[PDB]
Amino acid sequence: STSQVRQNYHQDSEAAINRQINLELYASYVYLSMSYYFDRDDVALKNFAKYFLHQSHEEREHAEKLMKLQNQRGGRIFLQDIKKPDCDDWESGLNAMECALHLEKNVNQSLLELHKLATDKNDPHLCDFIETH
Amino acid sequence: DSEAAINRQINLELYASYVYLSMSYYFDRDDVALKNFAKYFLHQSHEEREHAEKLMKLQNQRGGRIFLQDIKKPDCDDWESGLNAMECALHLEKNVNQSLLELHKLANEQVKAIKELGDHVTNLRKMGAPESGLAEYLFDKHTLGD
Amino acid sequence: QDSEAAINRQINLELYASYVYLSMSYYFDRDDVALKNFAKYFLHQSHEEREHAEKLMKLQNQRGGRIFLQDIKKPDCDDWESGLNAMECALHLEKNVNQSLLELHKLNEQVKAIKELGDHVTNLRKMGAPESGLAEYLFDKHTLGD
Amino acid sequence: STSQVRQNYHQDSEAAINRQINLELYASYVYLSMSYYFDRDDVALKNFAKYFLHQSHEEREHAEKLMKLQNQRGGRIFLQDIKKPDCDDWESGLNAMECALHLEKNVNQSLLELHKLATDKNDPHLCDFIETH
Amino acid sequence: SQVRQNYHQDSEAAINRQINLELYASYVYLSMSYYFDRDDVALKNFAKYFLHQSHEEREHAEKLMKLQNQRGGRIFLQDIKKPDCDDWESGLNAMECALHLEKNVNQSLLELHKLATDKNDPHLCDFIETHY
Amino acid sequence: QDSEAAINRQINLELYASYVYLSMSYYFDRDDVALKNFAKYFLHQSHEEREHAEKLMKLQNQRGGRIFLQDIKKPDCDDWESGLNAMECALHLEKNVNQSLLELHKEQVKAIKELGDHVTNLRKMGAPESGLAEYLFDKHTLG
Amino acid sequence: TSQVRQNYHQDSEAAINRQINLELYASYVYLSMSYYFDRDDVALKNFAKYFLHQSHEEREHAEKLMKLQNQRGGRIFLQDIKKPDCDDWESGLNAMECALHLEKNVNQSLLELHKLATDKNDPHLCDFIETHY
Amino acid sequence: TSQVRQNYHQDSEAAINRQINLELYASYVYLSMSYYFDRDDVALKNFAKYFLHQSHEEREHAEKLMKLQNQRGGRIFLQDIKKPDCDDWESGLNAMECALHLEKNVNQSLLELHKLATDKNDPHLCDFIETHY
Amino acid sequence: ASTSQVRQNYHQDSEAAINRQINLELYASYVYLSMSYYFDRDDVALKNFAKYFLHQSHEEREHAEKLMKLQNQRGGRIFLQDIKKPDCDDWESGLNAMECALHLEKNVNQSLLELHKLATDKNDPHLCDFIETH
Amino acid sequence: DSEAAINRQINLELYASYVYLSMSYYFDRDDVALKNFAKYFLHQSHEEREHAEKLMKLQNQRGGRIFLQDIKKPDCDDWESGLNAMECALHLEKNVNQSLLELHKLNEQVKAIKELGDHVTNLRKMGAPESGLAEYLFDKHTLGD
Amino acid sequence: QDSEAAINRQINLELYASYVYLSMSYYFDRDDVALKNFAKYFLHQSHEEREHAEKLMKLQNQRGGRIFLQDIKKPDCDDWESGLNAMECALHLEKNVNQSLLELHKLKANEQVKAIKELGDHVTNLRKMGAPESGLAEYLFDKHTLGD
Amino acid sequence: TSQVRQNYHQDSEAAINRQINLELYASYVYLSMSYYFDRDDVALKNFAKYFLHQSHEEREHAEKLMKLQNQRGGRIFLQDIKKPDCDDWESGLNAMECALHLEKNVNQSLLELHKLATDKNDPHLCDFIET
Amino acid sequence: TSQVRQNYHQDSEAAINRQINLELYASYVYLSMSYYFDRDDVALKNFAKYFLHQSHEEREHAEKLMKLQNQRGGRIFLQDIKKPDCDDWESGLNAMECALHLEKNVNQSLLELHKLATDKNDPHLCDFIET
Amino acid sequence: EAAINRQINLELYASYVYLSMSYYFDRDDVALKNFAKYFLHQSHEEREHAEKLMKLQNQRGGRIFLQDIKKPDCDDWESGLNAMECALHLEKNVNQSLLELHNEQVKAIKELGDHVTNLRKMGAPESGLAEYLFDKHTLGD
Repeated sequence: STSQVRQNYHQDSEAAINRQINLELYASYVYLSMSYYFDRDDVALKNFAKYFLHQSHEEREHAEKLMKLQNQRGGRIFLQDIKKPDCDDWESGLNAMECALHLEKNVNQSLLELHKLATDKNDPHLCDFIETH
Repeated sequence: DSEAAINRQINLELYASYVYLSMSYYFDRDDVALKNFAKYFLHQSHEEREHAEKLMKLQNQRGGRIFLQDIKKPDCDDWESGLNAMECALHLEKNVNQSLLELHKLANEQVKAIKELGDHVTNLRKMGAPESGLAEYLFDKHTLGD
Repeated sequence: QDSEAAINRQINLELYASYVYLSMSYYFDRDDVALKNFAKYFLHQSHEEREHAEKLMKLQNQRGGRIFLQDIKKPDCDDWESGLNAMECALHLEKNVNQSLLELHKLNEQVKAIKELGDHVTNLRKMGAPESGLAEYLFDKHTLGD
Repeated sequence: STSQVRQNYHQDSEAAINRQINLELYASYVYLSMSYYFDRDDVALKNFAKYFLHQSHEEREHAEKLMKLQNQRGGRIFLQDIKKPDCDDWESGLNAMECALHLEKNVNQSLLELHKLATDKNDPHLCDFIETH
Repeated sequence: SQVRQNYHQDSEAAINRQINLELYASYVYLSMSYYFDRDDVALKNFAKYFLHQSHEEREHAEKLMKLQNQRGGRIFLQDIKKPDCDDWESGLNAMECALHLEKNVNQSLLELHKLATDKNDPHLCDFIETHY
Repeated sequence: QDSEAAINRQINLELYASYVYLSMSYYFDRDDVALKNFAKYFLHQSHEEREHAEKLMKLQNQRGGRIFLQDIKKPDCDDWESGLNAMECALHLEKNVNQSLLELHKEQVKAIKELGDHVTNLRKMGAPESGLAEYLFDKHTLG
Repeated sequence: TSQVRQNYHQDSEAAINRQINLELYASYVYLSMSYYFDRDDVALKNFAKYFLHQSHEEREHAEKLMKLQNQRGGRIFLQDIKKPDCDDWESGLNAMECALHLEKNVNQSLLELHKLATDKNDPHLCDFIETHY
Repeated sequence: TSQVRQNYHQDSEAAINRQINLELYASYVYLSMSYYFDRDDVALKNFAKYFLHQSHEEREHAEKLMKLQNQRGGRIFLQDIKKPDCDDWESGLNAMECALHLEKNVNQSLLELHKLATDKNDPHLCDFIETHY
Repeated sequence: ASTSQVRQNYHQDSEAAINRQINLELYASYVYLSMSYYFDRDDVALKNFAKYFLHQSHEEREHAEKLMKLQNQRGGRIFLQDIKKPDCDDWESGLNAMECALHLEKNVNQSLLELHKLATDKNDPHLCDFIETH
Repeated sequence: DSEAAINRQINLELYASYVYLSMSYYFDRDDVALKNFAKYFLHQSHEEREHAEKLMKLQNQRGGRIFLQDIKKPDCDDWESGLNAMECALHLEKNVNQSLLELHKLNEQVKAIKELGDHVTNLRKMGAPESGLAEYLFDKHTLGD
Repeated sequence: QDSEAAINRQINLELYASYVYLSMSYYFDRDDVALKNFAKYFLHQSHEEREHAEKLMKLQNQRGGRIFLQDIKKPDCDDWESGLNAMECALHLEKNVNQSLLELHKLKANEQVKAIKELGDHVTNLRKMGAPESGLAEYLFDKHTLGD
Repeated sequence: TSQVRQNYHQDSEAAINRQINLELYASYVYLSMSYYFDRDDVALKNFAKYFLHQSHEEREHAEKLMKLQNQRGGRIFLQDIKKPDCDDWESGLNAMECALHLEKNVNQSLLELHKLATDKNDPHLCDFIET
Repeated sequence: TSQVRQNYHQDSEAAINRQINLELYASYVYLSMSYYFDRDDVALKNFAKYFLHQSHEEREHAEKLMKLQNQRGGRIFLQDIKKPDCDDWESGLNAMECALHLEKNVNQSLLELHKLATDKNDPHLCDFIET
Repeated sequence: EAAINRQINLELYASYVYLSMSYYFDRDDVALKNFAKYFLHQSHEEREHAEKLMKLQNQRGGRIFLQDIKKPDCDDWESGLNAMECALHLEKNVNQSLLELHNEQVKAIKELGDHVTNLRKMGAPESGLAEYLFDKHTLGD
C-alpha cells in the first residue's frame, strides 16, 4: 500500500533520492579516505587533513536530510553498499585534490538531474529542497 | 599482522555506524513515529563513526596502511519494532566488542554501551514490547527522552 | 487571470481549514472531552492556516490581482468523536489544502505539517486509540505537551 | 444529555452566545477584508491596513473567549457559516470607515443586548462576563 | 561637527522641519483619539487607534531627532501648534482630516527623499526607505 | 549500662540495614532488572542507615560506654524478585530497626510512612505482575 | 548468564566478589578505629575523622566494584562483614600499625586481581583497577 | 490496622483525633472574634487581622496533627466544629479574656497529650509536642 | 544647605505634626516591646501575646520609618525627641496589658485623624493620600 | 548584680538603635542624598534592636526583671559628612562593646567595629569629607553590595 | 562601469583599516599601556572592518568584476601615545573609510555612520574627563564605557 | 595604636603571633611527611593524600589567626618557618608517631592560649578557640 | 628598558615580528584564493569556504603571536602585508598547489623558530610553538 | 638535579611573602579587601608550584631536602603599588631559577606589570582614591 503522507511524490522521484543518498555517503567515505591519507606521517599535509575530514562529515549530514526528506514525503529508505574509494594511497596532494573535484560535484550533476526530475514531475517541494541545500 | 586487524575494526565500526543510521531513520518513518528511538540510534551511529576515525589515527601513529573496504548494507530495511532494533543493537555492539578485544590481544566505551542496551532491552521486554505499542511509546518518552 | 481566481480559491480554503481547526480545538475544550493539549494544538494550527491565508492576501495584491472573498463555509462535524478521529480528519484536511496549493503552483510548511499529523495518527493507533481512553490521555500529556 | 457543569445557563443564553461567535467571526472577516483592501497598491494606506488586521484578530479572539465560555458553563458550541462581507472593494478610504464605524456599532448593540438575557434570566456570571470583556 | 560628513545644510534643515511635522501629527491624533473618548462619541477603538497612531508619530520624531545628532546636525525645536479644532464632528471628518493629515506628512519625505537623492546622501535615503 | 550494649545492638542493626539496602540497590542495577531510580533509592537509604549507626557510635562515647562491634550478617536474599518485594522487605526492615530503637529509648517514622506509600502504590498499579507498573513507578515516583 | 556478559571469566567474577567483601571489611576496620579515637579517654580527633573518611572511601570502592560486576555481566554474591580484630586498639600507633597491614592486604589482592585480568586477557578489568587503585 | 503503625497506642490516636477538633474549634472562634473587631461598631484593625492570623495558625496546627495521624498509621475521624459561644463579644476586653481562656485550655490539652505519650512511652509523639509547641 | 529645594506645599503645622507623630509611634513600638517580653516571662508565659506584641512593636517601628521617609521626601526636617519609657514594666494581669494596648491605639488613631484633618485644612493632597493608603 | 547590667545593656543597644536610625534618614535628606549610607545605618539600627530584644529574652531566661528606661535622642541632629557619621558609629560601637564585656563578667561587635574601621580609613584615604566625589564613590562601590 | 576600480580601492582601504585597528588593539595590550577593554574595542572594529572588506570582495564577484589586491600598507604609527589619541585616529579613519565609500555608491552600511558617531561620543567623553593627562580618566573610561 | 583595638591585652596579641608561626610550622611538617609517604621507595600513597590535606588545613588555621589579629587591632609579625626535624622519617609508623606528637603539642599551645584569654578576661578570643 | 622582559633574546624578538607579517601574508593569500573560487566562472563553493576559514585562522596565528610579543615584553613592529603573487589563480588545482606550497614554508619557518628558541634557551617560546 | 630543591624553597618563600602582603591589606588602617584577596590567591598558587616540584623530584628518584621558609624582608608594605612592585620583582626571581632548571610564570609576570602600570598612571601611591578604585574595578572583577 501507500503511505498516509505521500502526495505528489513520484516513484522515480523516490528512487532518485535513494541513489542520491548512497552517492553522498560514498562521497563522505572518499573524503574520509583522503583525509587520513594527509594525516599520515609520510604526507604530513595537515591542511587538507582538516578540510577533508570536515567535508566527509558535511557529506554525511547531506545524506541524513535526504533520508529525513524521504520519510517526510512518504518515500521509503532503501540503503545500499558504500563502495570503497578508488584507492587507499592517493599518491600526491595534487592527485587527491584532482580526484576530489571530479567527485566534489560529480554529486551535483545528478543533483542537477534530480532538480530536472523534480521540475518535469511537478515537484515544487523537491525543487525548493535541492535549491536550498 | 596487528595492522590488518585494525583495518578490520575500522570496517566493522563503520558498518556499525551504518546499521544505527539505518535504525535511526526507520523510527523517523510516518508509520513508525518514535522520535527518541530515532535520535538514539543516530547518536550511536555518530559514536561508532568516531570510534572508526580514531582507529584510523591509530594506524597512522604506528606506521600502518589504512586499507578500507566496502561498508556493507545492514541486514534489514525494516527493523519491525523498537525492542527488536534494540536487540540487534545489543547483538551488534557485542560483535564489535568481540573483534575489538581480539585487537588488544595482539574498550571501556563498548562495555558501557552494551550494558545500557541490555537495560534497554530488559525494560522494553518487562513493559510488554513489541506487543504493547503503548510500551514502546512510553519508553520513548520517559527513557530515551532523557 | 486564472491564477487570481485560483489564489482566491486557496484563500477561502485556508480560511476554511482555520475554521475546522478552531472547531476541533474547542471540542476538546468541552467537559465531555477534557483534552487541553489537543485543544491547544488544533488552536495553534487554526492560527497557522489563517496566517497562510493572510499571507496569500498580500501575495494577490503584489501580483496585481484583486481579492474575491467567498463564504468560509462550515466544518463537516460539530462533534469530532475522539482524538484519533480529529487527527485523522486534520490529516485529510491538510492534504486537500496541499492538493489545491500544489496545482495552484502550476499557475514546505504544509508538507512538514502532514508528516506531523501522520506521526500522531500512527502513535495514537499503536497506543490503542480511541478504544483506550488512557492512550489519548497519555498522548495528550507526553506528545502534545510540546 | 445535560452537561455535568451545566448550572443556571438558560437555553436562550446558550443560543444567544452561539449567535455571537458567528457575528464576531463575521466582524473578524469584514475587518480582514477591509484590512487587505487598504493594502493593495491602488490605495496605499498602510497605517490602516495594519490597524484593521489587528482588529480582525481581536474579533476572532473574542469569539474564542466566547467559545471557551460556552464550554465553561455546559453549553455546546454550534458555530455557523461565516458569510462574505457586503463587498470586496470599498474604493474609498472612508466608506469602509463608515462601514467600520457601523460594523463596530452592531456587535456592541448585540453585546449591550446579550446583557438582557443575562439580567432578565438572573445570570450573574454572563452579566459580569460582558462587563469585563 | 566632529561626525558631520556629507550632510547638507538643507538636509539638516528639512530633518528639523520634518521633526516638527511628526510631533504636530502626533498632537492631532491625540486630539482625535480623546475626542472619540467622549461620553457621547462612543467610538472607543478609534480612541485607541489614534492614540497608538499618536505614539507612532511621536516615535518617528524621536528617531528623526536621533538621526540629526547621529549625522552631525543640530536639533532645533519649534512650537507644536494646536490641532485645527477640538470637536471632530464625528468619526468621518476625523478620518477625512486624518487621511489628509497622513500623506502630506507621509510624502514630505518624498521631498526629503528627493533632497537626499539630489544631494546624493545614501544614508539619508536608506533612512527614509526603511522607517517609512 | 547494658544500655551500653543496647546501643551496641542498634549499631549493628543499622549497619545490617545499610548492608541490606546496599544489596537491594545493586539488584536493580542488574542488566536483567534495570531500574535506576529503584537503585538510587535503596542506595540513598543505605547511606542514611550507615549514618544512623555512626552517630550511635558517637552517642555511646559521649555516655562513657564501650563500642562493641559484631559481624554484619549478609542479607537473606541475593535476588529481590521485584520492586514491590524489595519495598515490602524494606518496610519490614525499617519497622524492625524502629522497634529496636524504641526499646533503646526506655526520622524512622518518615521512612516507614514513605515505604508504606510506595508499597501501596506499587500494589494498585499492578506490581509485581505488570512490568509496566514497576517501570512507571520508577520514573514518576522514584524519579 | 546475562545479555551483556562478554570476555568475563568467572574466576575474575569470583575475584571481584571477593574483593567486594574485602573492601567492605576494611570499611569497618577503619570505622572501628575512627570511633576509637573519638573516645574521650583517647581523644585523637585527627585520626578519628581520617579513618571515618577512609571508612567511606573503602565503602565507595566496593560500590564501584559492585557496579563493575553488573556492568561486565557478573552476579554480586555478598558475604558477612567479619568484625574487626578488636574494639580497644589501645595505642594510636598499633591502630596505625594494623592500618598498614590492612591496606597492603587489599593492595596485594589488587595486584593479584590485576594479574588475573592479564592472564585471561581482560583489557577492561585491567584498565579498571589501573584507573584509580 | 495500618502497615506503618508501630508503638502507637489507641489512646494516643483518639486523643490526637479530638485534639484536631479542638484546634479547628480554636480556628473557628479566632475567626469569629476577628470579624467582630472588623465591623465599624468596634472598628479596631490591629486585633481583627492578628486574630485572623491566629485562626489560620490553629487551622494549620490541626493540619499538622492530621498529617501526624496518617504518618503513625492512625485514622482520622472528624466531628462537628462547634460554633463559638457568641458572635457579639460585648467589647474588646471580654474577647481578650475569652481568647486567653481557650488559649490555656488548648495548651492544657497539650500538656495532657504530652503526658499520655510519656506514660505510653512514645518518644516520637513527645518530640512532636515539644517541637511544634 | 539650610533651605530645602524640594519643599513645596508642606506647611509648618504639617512638618511639626508628623514629627510629633514620629515620636508617638516610636513610643508605641517601645510600649509593645515592653508588653511582648512580659508575656514571655516565666511568671506569665503567653506566647500568643509575646509574639503579637513583638510583631506589633516592629509594625510601629516601620510606621515611624515611613513617616521619616515622608519628612525628607516633602522637604521637612526630622526632629527627634526622647522615647519615654512605658508607664510600667510589670503589666500585672494579662488583661491590664491589653487595657493599655487598647487605650494606646485610640490615641494613635486619634492622632492620624487630626493629622489628616490638618492635611485637609492646609490643602495637602499628598499628605492626605499618604495617610489614607498607609 | 547581673540584672541591672543586662538592663543597662538593653538601654545602650536601644539608644544606639535610635542613633543609627537618626544617621540613616540623615543620608536620605534631599541635601545629602547618599542612598547606600542610608541603607547601611538603617541595617545597623535593626541589627542592634535585635541585640536589645535578645538581651530581654536573656533577662527572662535567667529569671530576671526587665527594667526599661527612656531612649534618649542621639546627640547630633545633622551628622555632617559620611565620614563623620562613620567615625561616630565606630565610637558608638566600641562603647556598646565595652559595656557588653562588662556584662560577660557577671562576635558581632568585634565584626562590626572592624567593618566600621575599614570604612573610616577608606573614606579618609580617598579624601573625605572635603572631596564630595569620594563619599559618592564609597557610597556606590563599598556600601553598594 | 568604472566601479571595478572603485570597489578594489574600497577593498584595500577596509583591509588597511583592519590593520590600523589591529595595531591600535595590541598597543593597549602592552604592559606599559595595559588597557584591556581598549584592546578588545579596536580588536572588534578590526574584525568588523575586515568583514566589510570580504563583503566587498563578494560584491565584486556578483557584478562580475576582477578583484585586484594591493599591498596592505603599515599603519602610520607604531606607538599610539594614549587612549584619547588612538580613538581620534580611529574617528578620522572611519570618516576616511566612509568618505571613499560614499563615492563608490555612485560609481552599504549605517555601520559606517554609527561607528563614526560612537567614536565621536568616546572622544567627547575622554576629553571631558581630563585625558590624556589624567591616567585615571582613561582607566575609568576603559572600565565603565569600553566594559559594556 | 589601632582604632579598633579594644580589650585586647598585649600578651594575647603576642601569643597569637606565636600560634601563627606554630600553625605554619605544622602544615610544613605535614607537607614533608606527605611527600615522604609519596616517594616511590616508601609508596604508601594514602597518608600522602591525608598529610597534604592537613598541610593545607593547618595553614588555614594560621590564616584564620592572622585574620583574627587584624580584627582585634593587633599587628601580624611573621617569623621564619623552620625545617622539620628530618627529611627522612625512616619508617612510616615513626612518622605517624611524630605527627601524633605534633597534634598534641599544637593542642597544648591552644589550651595555654585559651588559659591566657581567661586570666586577662577576654571573650570572643576565648570563643575563637572552640573553632 | 622593559618591565616584563626576562630571558627573551633580541634576535628572538624580531623573529616574531618577521613571523607576524608572514602569518598575515598567508591569511591575505588565503583570502585572495578564497574569493577566486567564489566567482561565477570557477564555482568552487566548498574551497572558497575552506580558504576563507584558513584566512581567518592564519590571522589568529598572527594575533596570538602579537599577544605573545607583549606578554614576553617585546615591541610589535608591523610591516606591509604584500599583495598575493596573482589575482587570477588560473585553475583551482594550481591554487591548491600554491596553497600547498604556500606555507609548507611557514611550517618550516615555524620550525626555524623552534630551532631559534632552542639555541637561545627559551623553553616558554619552545612551549608556545604548540600553538 | 638538586636545583629543584632550591626552587621548592623559593616557591615556598614566594607563597610566604604573598601571605604577608595579603593580610597587610586586611588591616583596618589599610582596608583594601580585593588587594588582600589577590595576594592570598598568589600565596596559594606559588604554594601549589612548590608541591608539584616536590612530586617532580619523586618522579625521578630525587631527594626532597628542605630548608627554612625565611621571613619576608618587610612586615609593612604600606602601599598597594609597592606591594605590586615587590610582587613583580619576586616573580621574576621565582622565574629566574625556573629558567635555570630547564609559562604560568610569565602570565603572572605580565599581569603584575599591567597592574603596576595602571596604579602609577592613576596616581598611586601618593593618591588615595586611585588604589581604592583599582581595588574595586581591577582586583574586584
